[PDB]
Amino acid sequence: HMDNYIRPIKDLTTAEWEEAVFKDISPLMVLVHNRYKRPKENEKFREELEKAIQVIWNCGLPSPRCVAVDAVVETDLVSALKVSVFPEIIFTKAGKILYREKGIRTADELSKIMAFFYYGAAKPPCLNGVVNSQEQIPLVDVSVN
Repeated sequence: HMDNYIRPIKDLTTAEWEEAVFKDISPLMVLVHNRYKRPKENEKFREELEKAIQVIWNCGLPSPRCVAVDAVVETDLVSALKVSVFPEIIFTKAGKILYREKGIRTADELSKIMAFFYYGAAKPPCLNGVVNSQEQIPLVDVSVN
């Protein structure tokens, strides 16, 4: 009721990464994409991810925060997450990692996943048989000369 619309996928940076989580306890998803690694899939992900956010809006709840980080540019961040597959949707909450989605997923199948770790929504089949693990979020050393 207080809110209905939510800012679309924004480009996050290491400089605003710490605050993106530490300062922003709210639910946010980190989409680590790579311009060199899987240049095509990179679009397939954002395509579904974007829609996934809209799907929730209809559900009647304020979707989480969507953010994408460049793996080719933000090498520090990536190294911190220890990600190997790209792109990658690391579902984080309260400055802590919950689950890491590695593979193409539909806006719906995704919405349920994130919503399951946020709004305790239903759990999809693709996720039902996945490997998840909780782990604090690595704080990257940022310098502001």
